[PDB]
Amino acid sequence: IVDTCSLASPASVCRTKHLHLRCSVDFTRRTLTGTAALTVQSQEDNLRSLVLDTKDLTIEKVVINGQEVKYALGERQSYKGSPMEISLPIALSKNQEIVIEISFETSPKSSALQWLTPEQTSGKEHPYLFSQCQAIHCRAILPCQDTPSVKLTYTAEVSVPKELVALMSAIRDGETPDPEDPSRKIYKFIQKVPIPCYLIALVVGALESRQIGPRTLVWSEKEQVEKSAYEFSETESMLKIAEDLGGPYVWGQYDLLVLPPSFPYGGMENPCLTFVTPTLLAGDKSLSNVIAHEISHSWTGNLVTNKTWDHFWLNEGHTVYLERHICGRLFGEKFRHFNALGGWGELQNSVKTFGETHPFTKLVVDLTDIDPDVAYSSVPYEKGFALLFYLEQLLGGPEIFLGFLKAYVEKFSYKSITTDDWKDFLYSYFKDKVDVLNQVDWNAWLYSPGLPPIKPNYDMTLTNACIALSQRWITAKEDDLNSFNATDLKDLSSHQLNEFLAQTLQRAPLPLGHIKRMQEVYNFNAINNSEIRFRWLRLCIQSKWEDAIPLALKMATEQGRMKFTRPLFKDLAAFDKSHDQAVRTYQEHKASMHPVTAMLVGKDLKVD
Ligand SMILES: CN(CCCOc1ccc(Cc2ccccc2)cc1)CCC(=O)O
Ligand SMILES: [Cl-]
Ligand SMILES: [Cl-]
Ligand SMILES: [Yb+3]
Ligand SMILES: [Yb+3]
Ligand SMILES: [Yb+3]
Ligand SMILES: [Yb+3]
Ligand SMILES: [Yb+3]
Ligand SMILES: [Yb+3]
Ligand SMILES: [Yb+3]
Ligand SMILES: [Zn+2]
Repeated sequence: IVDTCSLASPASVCRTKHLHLRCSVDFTRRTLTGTAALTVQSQEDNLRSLVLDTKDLTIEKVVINGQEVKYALGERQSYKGSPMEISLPIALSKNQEIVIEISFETSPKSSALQWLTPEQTSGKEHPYLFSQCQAIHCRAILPCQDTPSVKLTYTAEVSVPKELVALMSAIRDGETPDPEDPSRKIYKFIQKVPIPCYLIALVVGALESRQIGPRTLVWSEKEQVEKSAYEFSETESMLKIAEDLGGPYVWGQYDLLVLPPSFPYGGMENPCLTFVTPTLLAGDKSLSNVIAHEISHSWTGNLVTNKTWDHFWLNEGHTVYLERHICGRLFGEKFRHFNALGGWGELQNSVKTFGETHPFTKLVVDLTDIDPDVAYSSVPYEKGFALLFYLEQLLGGPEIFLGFLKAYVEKFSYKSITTDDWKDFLYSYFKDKVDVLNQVDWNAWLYSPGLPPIKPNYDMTLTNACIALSQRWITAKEDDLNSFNATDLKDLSSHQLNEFLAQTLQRAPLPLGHIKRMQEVYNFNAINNSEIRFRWLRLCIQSKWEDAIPLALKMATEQGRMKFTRPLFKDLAAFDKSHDQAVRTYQEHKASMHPVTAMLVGKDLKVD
């Protein structure tokens, strides 16, 4: 069982039990400097060396037992970084624990971090920093066994300019002026539940909070606090349903942080402090399924964890499954099926983009020599969800399958597991239905590329109007355009508008006159909901509407969520009228983008 994304000693050799991080955030140099004190437990007799992951770190010294020890940094291995071998001064027996204190500093180019200037923030006065460690970027902040097969507690003390606030994936443990530098404050944190290191997170900036529930504050810059408090007001109700489905919430608080617009993802389930994109701020709570998803990771992902990234679908398929149950409890079972069916549509799109034989469309992936960020897609989410929804249907329905989910989280809490571990437990739980389980084509579901071998059954009540309208547009000829009118949308929710657009985008391009008519009668240009806007602008660009070029360039650059930015840049590059400007725009913005987004957009555009 091999973590092919890590160069560190594996969990079978030694295990980090605790990190004590003491660091200072230097905005003048764009570096984090400090010490990482790792409490390491040997798993072997006579252990005399170990290896940690690092990426673009400068190591000053390694101290054990109060003295400097020998270490060596190996050659860089591309996106994995450089292995750090530490020679232990005294051979360790099995189960012996020592503390290794590594003095280090990050590089400004750290792929875990984005350093924003004051002009890149809402308030325009102060800079801002945020991290994003998942999958294998923690090594670009501190030396570590950067593998989700190891779980550790942590404590931290972070020095920052005194006008700023630090927060971490941990419980706040006080603040004081920095005695070393009165222009600074030290913020302290403690995470007493063991976590994989991809869940370590840090933000520093001009942050304000507002309480929105009995265990929830929302944090943002001042300009976003009121909108965010309204947008995410369902959080407590979602936590209550999640706790009913998953068992106890063990993390103390569930806070939310609304990042600046360059955050590359919709959300990140950092324990105690979920991070979200401000593209969720639609004004009507309609994108709150992302919060339901990050809440659900407090069980599936953060308590039961994938042992290696090849098994990422265990984290995501189960979290999407729980997410859609939270949705269904709030808004009904027909809505759960609507979202499920939509997810199948997204899986169709992903499979068609990679190609039906591509290895990144397998459920269990093999990441040997693959940069995880190049493989990331909706496949583990939606092929994983589809497998669980198919099992739900085969095994007697949602109440029965929810019994398995709660038992699964209980069984594997605080552990890191593989697909075979999950499957073994599925068979144990459902021992009286083994014949039905043995009917599943496990090799195809888990290991074959392309769409799954069987499509679940979906209620189509809320989808039918979306399909009907889409088909009217696709099949319309010029003489039918006059028949469309704003009234066509009167009984469609924002969810259904989005699904109309997704169905139509699957057949794009449409004739340019059709798209012009759509704007004339439906005024989709006026919709600010990021999901609808994204799909509408893709439809416009793929249908060769030059007027949409500046709108798509603006959306691709004024926020940085990769879900939106990557396909908008790719569509702009494929449209001959926008190609040159798309490339100039990327090269203009390159240096001030998130490092991972910058990398991926470059690859997508074929621009170095
Ligand atoms: C922000 N976060 C994603 C960060 C990127 O994480 C990964 C995690 C795993 C991979 C490797 C992988 C990619 C595709 C299929 C299996 C495995 C690549 C990137 C998602 C948060 C969430 O799901 O709630
Ligand atoms: Cl490196
Ligand atoms: Cl036309
Ligand atoms: Yb020294
Ligand atoms: Yb305390
Ligand atoms: Yb200090
Ligand atoms: Yb077994
Ligand atoms: Yb078994
Ligand atoms: Yb006609
Ligand atoms: Yb520009
Ligand atoms: Zn997730």
